[PDB]
Amino acid sequence: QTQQLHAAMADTFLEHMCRLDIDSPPITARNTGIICTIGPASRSVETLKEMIKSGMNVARLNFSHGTHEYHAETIKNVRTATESFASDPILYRPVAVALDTKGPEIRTGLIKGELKKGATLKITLDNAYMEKCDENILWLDYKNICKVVEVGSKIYVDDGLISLQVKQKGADFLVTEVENGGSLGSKKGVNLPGAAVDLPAVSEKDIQDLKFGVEQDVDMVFASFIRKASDVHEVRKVLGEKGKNIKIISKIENHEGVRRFDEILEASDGIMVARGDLGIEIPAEKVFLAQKMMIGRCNRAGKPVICATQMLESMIKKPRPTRAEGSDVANAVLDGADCIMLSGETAKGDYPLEAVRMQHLIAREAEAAIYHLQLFEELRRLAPITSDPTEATAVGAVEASFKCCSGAIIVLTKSGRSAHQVARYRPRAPIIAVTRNPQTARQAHLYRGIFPVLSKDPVQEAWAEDVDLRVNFAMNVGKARGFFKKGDVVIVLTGWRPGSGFTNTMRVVPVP
Amino acid sequence: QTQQLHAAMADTFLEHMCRLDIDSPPITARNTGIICTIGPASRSVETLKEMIKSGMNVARLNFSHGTHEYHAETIKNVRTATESFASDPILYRPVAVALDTKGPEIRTGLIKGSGEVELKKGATLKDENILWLDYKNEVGSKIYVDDGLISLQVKQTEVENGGSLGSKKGVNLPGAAVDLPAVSEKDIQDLKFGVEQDVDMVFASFIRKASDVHEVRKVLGEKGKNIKIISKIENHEGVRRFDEILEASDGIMVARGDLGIEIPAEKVFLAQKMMIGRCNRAGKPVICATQMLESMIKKPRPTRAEGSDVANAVLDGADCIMLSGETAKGDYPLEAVRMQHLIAREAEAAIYHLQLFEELRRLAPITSDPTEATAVGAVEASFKCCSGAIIVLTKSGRSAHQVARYRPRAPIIAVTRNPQTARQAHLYRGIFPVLSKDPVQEAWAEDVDLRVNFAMNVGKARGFFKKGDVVIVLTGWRPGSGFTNTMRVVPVP
Amino acid sequence: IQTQQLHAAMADTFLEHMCRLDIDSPPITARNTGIICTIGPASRSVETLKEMIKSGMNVARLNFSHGTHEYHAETIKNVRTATESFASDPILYRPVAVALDTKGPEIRTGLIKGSGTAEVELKKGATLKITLDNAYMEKCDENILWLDYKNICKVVEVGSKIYVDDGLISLQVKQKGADFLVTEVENGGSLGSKKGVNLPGAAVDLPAVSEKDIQDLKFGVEQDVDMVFASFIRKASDVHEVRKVLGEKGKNIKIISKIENHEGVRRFDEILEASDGIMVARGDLGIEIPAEKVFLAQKMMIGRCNRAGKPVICATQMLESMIKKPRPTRAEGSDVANAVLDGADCIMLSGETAKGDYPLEAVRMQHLIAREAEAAIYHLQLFEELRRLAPITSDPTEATAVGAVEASFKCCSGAIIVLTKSGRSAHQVARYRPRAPIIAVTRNPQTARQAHLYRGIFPVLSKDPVQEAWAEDVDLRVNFAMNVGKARGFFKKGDVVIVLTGWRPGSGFTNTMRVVPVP
Amino acid sequence: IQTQQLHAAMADTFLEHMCRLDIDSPPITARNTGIICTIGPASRSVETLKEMIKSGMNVARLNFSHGTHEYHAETIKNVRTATESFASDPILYRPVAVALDTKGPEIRTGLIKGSGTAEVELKKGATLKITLDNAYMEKCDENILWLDYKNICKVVEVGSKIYVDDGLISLQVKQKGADFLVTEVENGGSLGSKKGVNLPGAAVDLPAVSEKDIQDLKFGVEQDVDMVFASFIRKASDVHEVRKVLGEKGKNIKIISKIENHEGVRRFDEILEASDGIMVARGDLGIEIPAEKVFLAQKMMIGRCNRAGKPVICATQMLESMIKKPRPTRAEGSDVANAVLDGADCIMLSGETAKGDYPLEAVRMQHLIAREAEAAIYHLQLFEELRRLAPITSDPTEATAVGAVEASFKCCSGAIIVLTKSGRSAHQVARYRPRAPIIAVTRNPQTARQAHLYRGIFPVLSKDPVQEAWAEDVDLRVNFAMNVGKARGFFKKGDVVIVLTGWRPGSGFTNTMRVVPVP
Ligand SMILES: [Mg+2]
Ligand SMILES: [Mg+2]
Ligand SMILES: [Mg+2]
Ligand SMILES: [Mg+2]
Ligand SMILES: [Mg+2]
Repeated sequence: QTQQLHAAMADTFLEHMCRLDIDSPPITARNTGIICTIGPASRSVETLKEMIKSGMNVARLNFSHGTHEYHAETIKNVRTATESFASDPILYRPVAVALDTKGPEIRTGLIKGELKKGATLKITLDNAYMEKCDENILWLDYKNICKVVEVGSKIYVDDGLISLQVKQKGADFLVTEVENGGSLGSKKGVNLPGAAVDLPAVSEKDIQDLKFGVEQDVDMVFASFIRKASDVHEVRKVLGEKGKNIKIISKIENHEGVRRFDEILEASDGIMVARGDLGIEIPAEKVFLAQKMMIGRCNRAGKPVICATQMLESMIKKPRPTRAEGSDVANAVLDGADCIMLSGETAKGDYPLEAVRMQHLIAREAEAAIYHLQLFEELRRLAPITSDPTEATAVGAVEASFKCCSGAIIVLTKSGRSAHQVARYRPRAPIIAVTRNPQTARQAHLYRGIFPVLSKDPVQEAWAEDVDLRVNFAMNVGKARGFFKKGDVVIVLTGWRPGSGFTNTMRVVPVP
Repeated sequence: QTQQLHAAMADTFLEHMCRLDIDSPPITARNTGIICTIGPASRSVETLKEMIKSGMNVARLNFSHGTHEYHAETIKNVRTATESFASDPILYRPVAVALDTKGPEIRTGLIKGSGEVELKKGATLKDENILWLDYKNEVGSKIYVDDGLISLQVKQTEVENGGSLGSKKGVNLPGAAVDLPAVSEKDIQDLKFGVEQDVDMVFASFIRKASDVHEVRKVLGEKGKNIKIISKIENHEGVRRFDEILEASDGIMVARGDLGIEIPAEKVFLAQKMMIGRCNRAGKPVICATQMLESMIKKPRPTRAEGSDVANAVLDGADCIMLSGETAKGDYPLEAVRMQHLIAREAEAAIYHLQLFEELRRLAPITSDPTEATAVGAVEASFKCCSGAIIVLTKSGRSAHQVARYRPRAPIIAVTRNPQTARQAHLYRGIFPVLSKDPVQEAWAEDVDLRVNFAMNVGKARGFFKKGDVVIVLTGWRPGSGFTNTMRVVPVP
Repeated sequence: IQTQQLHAAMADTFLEHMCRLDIDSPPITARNTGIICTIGPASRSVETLKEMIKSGMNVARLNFSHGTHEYHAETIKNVRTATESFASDPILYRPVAVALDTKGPEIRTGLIKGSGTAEVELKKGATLKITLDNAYMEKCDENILWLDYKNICKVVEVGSKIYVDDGLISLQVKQKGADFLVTEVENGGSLGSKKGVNLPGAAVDLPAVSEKDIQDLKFGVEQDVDMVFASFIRKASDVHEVRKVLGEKGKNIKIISKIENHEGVRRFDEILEASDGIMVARGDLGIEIPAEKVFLAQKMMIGRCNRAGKPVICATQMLESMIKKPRPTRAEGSDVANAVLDGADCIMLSGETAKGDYPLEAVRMQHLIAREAEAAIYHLQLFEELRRLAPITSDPTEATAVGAVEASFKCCSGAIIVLTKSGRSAHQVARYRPRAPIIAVTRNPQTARQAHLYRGIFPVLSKDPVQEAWAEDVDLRVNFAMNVGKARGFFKKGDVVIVLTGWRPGSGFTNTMRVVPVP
Repeated sequence: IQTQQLHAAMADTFLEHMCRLDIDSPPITARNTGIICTIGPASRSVETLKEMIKSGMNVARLNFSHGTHEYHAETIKNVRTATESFASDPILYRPVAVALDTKGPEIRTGLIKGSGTAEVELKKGATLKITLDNAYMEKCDENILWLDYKNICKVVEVGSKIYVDDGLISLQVKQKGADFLVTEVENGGSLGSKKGVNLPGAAVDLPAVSEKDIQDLKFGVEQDVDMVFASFIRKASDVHEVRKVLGEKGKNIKIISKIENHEGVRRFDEILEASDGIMVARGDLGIEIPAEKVFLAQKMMIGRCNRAGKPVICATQMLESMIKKPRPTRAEGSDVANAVLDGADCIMLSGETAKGDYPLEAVRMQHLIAREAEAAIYHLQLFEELRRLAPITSDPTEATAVGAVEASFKCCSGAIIVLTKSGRSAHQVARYRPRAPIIAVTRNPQTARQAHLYRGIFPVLSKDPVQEAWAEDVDLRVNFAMNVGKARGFFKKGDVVIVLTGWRPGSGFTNTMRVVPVP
């Protein structure tokens, strides 16, 4: 009559559905990470504090817009708000900082320093009109556009609002017919579905933004418009040695990214289902197919996946989501998404706090509604037989956690790897990852179920006593957070020697 | 490389997900019914005609608003639009008419006799201080006003969420076992009006117990005994007593609008999947309703969440999906219908039929009913040969419904001479009803043949299959069987 | 419930299915696994053959690695005399198939003191001589053993092991002459006439089809046998050679390849693809390969035959102790039941009926065990796996067949009635392994006899004249099946059965499935 | 992938798992199924028992039907002399359990011509007089048979069937006297001394514990036996009486209930709850109930024992023909393999080792078959179903045990090493049926011997002194287990093993799993 445990015992998925119970309350622990895009509505320290309290785990900075000065101040405010809670190591929550690249974006020029259906529109590459745009002349930044489009090509403007069809293709210009009508502003996004755009994966702009991210000690990079594995390698190369620990999340936003997903996933640390641009590049009715394919393959490969964009779109103006938006968040969790994201809802909307609180509430309910019986069985069957002791330890810990309905899986980890390997098998119980590495604690939010706790206690002289100290630290946090209490059973993962790579010990212990 | 047939062969659901292919186009036939609420934006004959072309199968009239004259004119326009195609039974599409009752609604009064006060959080409400309600019959309980806009807690009330309060607004009592009658005097008038207007189904609002369903059915009387009663589950009590409600009903609507105010909004998806699962298990139609494409009221394209919501409702197992404001008052009713059509077809191909068909059979009883065995045998044959359609001759629809309960991939072309049977068939996933108007032939074998060839001609014209394809045909074995018990696997002539 | 292990049938796991098996849950009347009996001195008379048919014999096996053509002709006449003794009642008449077991590249001994039934008792440590002198081919005794492998001394050496009669007696070559061998008995035992000799690891060079086999195979065609059990099939080319000898008139004779050695197991897939069926010939197999590996080969071959939809026979030593005892051992009871649970279409008796003291009891015991084991099958998993492992088809009869089996499970039908001329339609139903018996109505006598090769097919031979109105001819044959099922106790009026028929006269057009209450 | 049927292990269906079984895929060295051998004249000497231990014997089963306690004490001493002959090498020492079979409500005949090993040949149709006159208790012959059930003339009539020696000989009462019966032997056979007598359908009211059993059981406690095989257990109260006779001094002796008649099968659930394990005693069972139903009772009982996590023994006539022949029949090879596939913890040999001509060959054959069948288990389905049928628990050892088995599958572990005092921790691992052997390290000699009751448990008895530092004591026992599988060929460097220990010295708190590469 708890955590949908009655539905958990069903021998079929259909009966599992039939047993879902609105009167079965979920656990306190929320496993799905919440990523919030920071903007004018959420930039202040005071609002950022409320965002952390409401459930924000990752702050997303969109380098689509804004100077390095602007984003540096945003990062300072995020850390000021985050460290405001540092006086309580028990209740302190690490907050990651993510850098979303601009990438190969196509943007229009400045209007004069209403498009109508059927009219003719010239697309100019001459910079003398880079700010002199009007209903008859439109300047764009893609200099080699005439080489990659034809008279049959479609051109979309302003997040798919305006549709254009090339009617005559020149060498330095394009003539199009308006398939919309509508109102065009300045520096709007342009989409070229099906076209083989030859813009660099890492532009000159992308190079300094990524180097700025390395300088500012960001935790992850959301790389826009990844089209092939070599694109990912370029991003990782730009990050270099100093950036080698930054997680690379490839954003799949167009047809080519979907077709080359397998090679992209193998080269990346994770994936974002960037449904905003994806829904303009492919038919909107096919987006759920691409979303479920990518989440499935990420679960199968054991790499984090983010579901993004328009999840609670109506809350930009309203304090409540629609029923479809509630369903979308829950189904993304049921699909298997490690993280869910808010864009305009937190960047510019009128109710950023309510949007964060809503994603937290829905995620907790959906996590309990997961059919773990089938999921764990299928994840194990699709994962290979290994000789890695940590991998065998991880699956034994998850199986043990199901057998005793443990309150938590406690994992000591330096790099996060040991905890990621547990999360890959999707236990119902939260994974309390104890680390002294602040970046590991922040990066842990990318992975479903990992509740990172940052130990700041000095290293104890006896290593066995230092390990014990950190295990007891996890117990105290879990009890204070209400994840479990004394007498409950938890599973504890440690290694046989100091350092990374040696997690091989599972203990089933009552909580002291 | 079509209809996600690669994903269909996966040995696990996880691998089935991994194999979903945006470049795998679906079949032409769309199996999920589309229910459109008719209103000012969709009331004209010409608009209703275009909605039929765009995919509308059921016209829903919401009797929470409007006079009998207004709805009678709406019904007349629907029948005028529907009957435009009656001169060609091959291309004629039956369109059902549904009556959504007002039900036990609680409504406030008029603001100081007029037709707004601004309530402030923490204030007392018991004008801005005086609130009258029409519900004539504890502390800490929650009372919500105007589609959940204002929240109040009984203190001995205190405003929990403030807002601008109008006149005669709906009131919701979450968790309360309200004792209002299931059928009000207004509901009796509307239901008898529905009987006179020959409606096909009733969407009964705020059904709270099995006895509520029986009370509705009694009002429909003798002529209405064949009208399908769909119980709308909209509050906590309906969810808790769902099982007795389902067995007493002909179908279920997940009325997520009111449900999301009566129970925490983050719990609605649990109730939806529970109800669709139990309806799938019982073989009774289930409707997913409300705010599925809400943004399309003002925009020609839906949000990413709205596309997911429609697709996941089909994957859940919903027989029908519904549009309310999107078609009743929105600016893009045709685009909303067309979008539900497109998404449903893509989602229908993405169903994991291997597990679904296996689990539906394991959860269905061993029976001695020859038609139940015939239906499951026909669905198995349809999967084995990838048939273009399952053709079913039926008078009441029962034989076709029994096929639909086992959820074949192929469309079910149900041939009937009963117009009400054809219209009501839209409640069941996959049933494409066609109304034969040819006279009954003296030789019974030729009457069956006449109707089978009618189905062949319909499928060819609709693009469901062509000559040479393989279909399954369910008929009877003799004149006056009374039961469908004959399955034939035949090439299309 | 409380019948045909229907409680165990509803279990969500195979383990719980095991836990629910109930010795007090009686099976149905219908027995689905065919019983093949080897005919010999103990079972040759018309009167005994009549009782063998009554006790459950479906196929009579004649082993042509022993006996003359005249001798076997009289046996065939006796089998058909006994079979046609029941012809005066077409409702209760049971077709009985005749099987021809080839000699193949077998090494066979001679006659003990001029008789095929005599035996001598070999004792441990004694000396035995193997001679190739054809003067001793019928003068075998405790001191002299003649065999037919002329090049035997070229492939054996001193200390080598030679086994006789399915590995029963082991002999060690002690001296190697040019045309003879003298041996020592390592384990004692009692040796009969024309027994098999096994040389494991020896490169035996005998042809797959000998000159004797050509004569025997043509004799089977002349005598209108229903199937050929081809001994020691080692490769697909062996099967093709046999099929060529069978010619055009034998094109309808089912070719069952016997897998008896290492090569047959390793090349099983190409052998199965070329054959009509398979016999797990465990007698020779259990000495040619390690005895502890035979169950692996058996379950592999039964599994692959089930997967391909071709009949598979489990054979030899199933009830071996009943050659001398009226009740079997516990291992023998388990062996028969597990062969059925493995998925074997037919089970076989060799010495138990050919020469044993209790041939009727052995047939009855296989009948009793088979019926109990068939109810104990976990049909829920089996039908599910057969369908997932079977391809999507364009054959209307294949889709009709799988739909009929699903319907049979859904309504727990008393039978699936199938009208068929060649048997194919009934075979396609049997491949999906319904619990209900498949009553195959045919006017083709060979189709009726050959149907015993397929699990669950109860053949009935209609002798009524072909009716002019084809709809009335179909009804005539369907009602004939109703009459048989009622008389046999498979169902009664009010029960539900499934009926498979065609849309037109001829073979190949089964496409109509009806779920009908029994009239 | 070409070893231990790992290709078949990966199949998505049981049908495909069967299809992939490969006679050319060799199993691992470790054999998981325990082998129980009944000791008798053929296996009583110290020298023979030493060869039996090397061939694979894990448990010596003693039936005290003849001889004084002094005679049986010498048998026990001889077993332990043979067992301790290998003690000079703790690496290769194998613990050997001793089992005691109660007489129970058994009816037993007398001595053939004064000897326990003499036999007479009964012939079909002859007359055999059954007498209760004690002057013939040791004077049995082909014409006079004495048995110990004094009330036999009260419970049979003229025409009744009387079976002797597990149904081998059948007799029909032709005349009844006050204290004698004149019977006719229906089938002939060889009649030995002190054979069991079965009276199917007779209302025998004999006690669960006879007076002979009271003396023998306390003698067994004095002789430090490890387990008791209680005959003809019919209800839970029967088990309680056995445990009461064992008393406090015997409280650690495991009681294995033998199910041998209808009531034991029908009341199985209450018997299992009161017992430490179950023996499927198919000898008496196959004559008390219809022989065609025995496989149902066997698979039901093994399934329910697997579900409960209690040992189950499959017994009797598994290799019956090997009493006289050096090679088993094909049915006997199948029976042993299918008992392992069913899920039996132990398989047993009775006459094959007690009196047969080839006791060593019988032991080696059970070892060979068991190893092959263990690789052929469909672990994917078995582990899934064992977990689904086991409840969610709060016991840390249960969660640790299932996590260790899952880890053993994930890395294809060479072994699961378990430190245990009472055996419970190792028993809890065995309940989830890992493919890898369970090396249970104990200092308790009785725990080591009793561990043979559980599938997969390879017991090793540490005799090294207890170390002051507990971490060194755990290390000593863990690496001792390494050295054994190391030397036995169970694994080599690069393989992965799973190690189960506790957090401190004590009993009941096994909660630590370590995944370590083999040094
Ligand atoms: Mg960006
Ligand atoms: Mg984008
Ligand atoms: Mg409502
Ligand atoms: Mg042979
Ligand atoms: Mg016994």
